[PDB]
Amino acid sequence: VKELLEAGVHFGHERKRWNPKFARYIYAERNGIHIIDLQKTMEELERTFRFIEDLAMRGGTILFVGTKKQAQDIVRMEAERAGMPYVNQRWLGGMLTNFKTISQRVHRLEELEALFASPEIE
RNA sequence: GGGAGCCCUAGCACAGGUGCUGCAUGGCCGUCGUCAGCUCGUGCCGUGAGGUGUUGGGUUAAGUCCCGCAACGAGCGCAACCCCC
Ligand SMILES: [Mg+2]
Ligand SMILES: [Mg+2]
Ligand SMILES: [Mg+2]
Ligand SMILES: [Mg+2]
Ligand SMILES: [Mg+2]
Ligand SMILES: [Mg+2]
Ligand SMILES: [Mg+2]
Ligand SMILES: [Mg+2]
Ligand SMILES: [Mg+2]
Ligand SMILES: [Mg+2]
Ligand SMILES: [Mg+2]
Ligand SMILES: [Mg+2]
Repeated sequence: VKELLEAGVHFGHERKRWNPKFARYIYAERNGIHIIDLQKTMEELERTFRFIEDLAMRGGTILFVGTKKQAQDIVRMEAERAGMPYVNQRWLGGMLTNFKTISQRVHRLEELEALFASPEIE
């Protein structure tokens, strides 16, 4: 179910345009298309998934990030399917560092959301 | 015979100056220019002066608006609120 599901839809991405560092993950190079190791993937999915579960187990929230076309929706859906913020459009500069500022903008969204369905608008 | 203004002389303390300096000033005015510009708060960059935002594409009478974007917002301006036709 693992390697089988992943092997039939995962790995074999990029070509020459790699990154020295990302070498301990590379498996082979058949067809100028670097082939990442899946047996080492499950190894990280283990630790990764383990940390994710422990985070949500203690009531932890995760902010998914995915703008690249092929992922926009996948993120929006997979995100809501769990209930947690997520920016698939354009990652504004300061979303984290400038939270107070950026986040403060949210208040406006709520005000307008209620003001639009109010009377004053009449 | 004392006194209030008040009027006078004489003396005292003071008044007056369109006399100087706009190169000690306030206030008001002109001017670039009704040009569309000039900045700030936090964030990020740089050792620093500073930068970004406000560089770019299209659009407008316009930093007007739109689309982009490590920036997200805001202020003095633009516009609108005032008068005339
Ligand atoms: Mg003089
Ligand atoms: Mg003078
Ligand atoms: Mg002068
Ligand atoms: Mg003067
Ligand atoms: Mg004008
Ligand atoms: Mg330098
Ligand atoms: Mg610094
Ligand atoms: Mg600055
Ligand atoms: Mg700044
Ligand atoms: Mg600047
Ligand atoms: Mg403006
Ligand atoms: Mg901009």
